[PDB]
Amino acid sequence: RLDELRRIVSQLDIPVRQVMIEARIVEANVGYDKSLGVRWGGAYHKGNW
Amino acid sequence: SGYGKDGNIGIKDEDGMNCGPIAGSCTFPTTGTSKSPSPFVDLGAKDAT
Repeated sequence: RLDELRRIVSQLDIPVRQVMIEARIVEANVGYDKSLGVRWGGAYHKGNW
Repeated sequence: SGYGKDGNIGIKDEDGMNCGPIAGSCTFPTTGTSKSPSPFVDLGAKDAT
Protein backbone atom coordinates (compact mmCIF):
# COMPACT_ATOMS: atom_id res chain seq x y z
CA ARG A 1 0.00 0.00 0.00
CA LEU A 2 2.91 2.29 0.81
CA ASP A 3 4.39 1.83 -2.66
CA GLU A 4 1.07 2.29 -4.44
CA LEU A 5 0.44 5.48 -2.50
CA ARG A 6 3.94 6.59 -3.46
CA ARG A 7 3.06 6.17 -7.13
CA ILE A 8 -0.11 8.19 -6.58
CA VAL A 9 2.11 10.79 -4.92
CA SER A 10 4.32 10.88 -7.99
CA GLN A 11 1.31 11.48 -10.20
CA LEU A 12 -0.21 14.12 -7.92
CA ASP A 13 2.96 16.15 -7.32
CA ILE A 14 2.80 17.46 -10.88
CA PRO A 15 3.34 21.15 -11.68
CA VAL A 16 0.13 23.02 -12.34
CA ARG A 17 0.21 24.48 -15.84
CA GLN A 18 -0.12 28.25 -16.05
CA VAL A 19 -1.44 29.82 -19.24
CA MET A 20 -1.24 33.45 -20.32
CA ILE A 21 -4.72 34.51 -21.41
CA GLU A 22 -4.88 37.56 -23.66
CA ALA A 23 -8.35 38.84 -24.46
CA ARG A 24 -8.38 42.13 -26.35
CA ILE A 25 -11.24 44.57 -26.81
CA VAL A 26 -11.49 46.56 -30.04
CA GLU A 27 -13.93 49.45 -30.37
CA ALA A 28 -14.36 51.28 -33.67
CA ASN A 29 -16.61 54.30 -34.08
CA VAL A 30 -17.10 56.03 -37.43
CA GLY A 31 -19.44 58.99 -37.55
CA TYR A 32 -20.37 61.21 -40.50
CA ASP A 33 -23.08 63.81 -39.97
CA LYS A 34 -24.03 66.60 -42.37
CA SER A 35 -26.69 69.23 -41.74
CA LEU A 36 -27.77 71.97 -44.16
CA GLY A 37 -30.23 74.69 -43.12
CA VAL A 38 -31.34 76.89 -46.02
CA ARG A 39 -33.00 80.19 -45.13
CA TRP A 40 -34.68 82.88 -47.25
CA GLY A 41 -35.94 85.80 -45.19
CA GLY A 42 -37.29 89.15 -46.31
CA ALA A 43 -39.50 91.33 -44.13
CA TYR A 44 -39.63 94.09 -46.75
CA HIS A 45 -42.50 92.38 -48.55
CA LYS A 46 -43.14 89.85 -45.72
CA GLY A 47 -41.75 86.81 -47.50
CA ASN A 48 -39.62 84.65 -45.21
CA TRP A 49 -39.10 80.90 -45.21
CA SER B 1 -57.61 82.28 -37.65
CA GLY B 2 -55.79 79.21 -38.85
CA TYR B 3 -55.15 76.23 -36.71
CA GLY B 4 -52.36 74.05 -38.09
CA LYS B 5 -50.22 77.18 -38.04
CA ASP B 6 -52.83 79.46 -36.47
CA GLY B 7 -53.06 83.03 -37.69
CA ASN B 8 -55.56 85.78 -36.76
CA ILE B 9 -54.16 89.08 -37.95
CA GLY B 10 -56.92 90.95 -36.13
CA ILE B 11 -54.90 90.68 -32.93
CA LYS B 12 -51.85 91.42 -35.06
CA ASP B 13 -53.57 94.65 -35.98
CA GLU B 14 -53.98 95.17 -32.25
CA ASP B 15 -50.23 94.74 -31.84
CA GLY B 16 -49.69 97.17 -34.70
CA MET B 17 -51.99 99.67 -33.02
CA ASN B 18 -49.64 99.25 -30.09
CA CYS B 19 -46.83 100.14 -32.52
CA GLY B 20 -48.57 103.46 -33.23
CA PRO B 21 -50.58 103.79 -36.49
CA ILE B 22 -53.78 105.80 -36.74
CA ALA B 23 -56.80 103.52 -37.27
CA GLY B 24 -60.30 105.03 -37.48
CA SER B 25 -63.56 103.11 -38.08
CA CYS B 26 -66.93 104.72 -37.33
CA THR B 27 -69.12 102.14 -39.12
CA PHE B 28 -68.48 98.87 -40.87
CA PRO B 29 -68.31 100.62 -44.30
CA THR B 30 -65.90 103.33 -43.08
CA THR B 31 -62.39 102.64 -41.81
CA GLY B 32 -58.88 103.91 -42.52
CA THR B 33 -55.41 103.51 -41.04
CA SER B 34 -52.01 105.11 -41.63
CA LYS B 35 -48.45 104.88 -40.26
CA SER B 36 -48.71 101.12 -39.76
CA PRO B 37 -45.35 99.47 -38.93
CA SER B 38 -46.95 96.19 -37.81
CA PRO B 39 -46.74 94.21 -41.08
CA PHE B 40 -42.97 94.19 -41.55
CA VAL B 41 -42.12 93.31 -37.95
CA ASP B 42 -45.19 91.46 -36.71
CA LEU B 43 -45.60 89.38 -39.87
CA GLY B 44 -41.89 88.57 -40.03
CA ALA B 45 -41.66 87.20 -36.50
CA LYS B 46 -45.14 85.70 -36.30
CA ASP B 47 -44.71 84.08 -39.71
CA ALA B 48 -41.13 82.99 -39.11
CA THR B 49 -42.24 79.33 -38.92
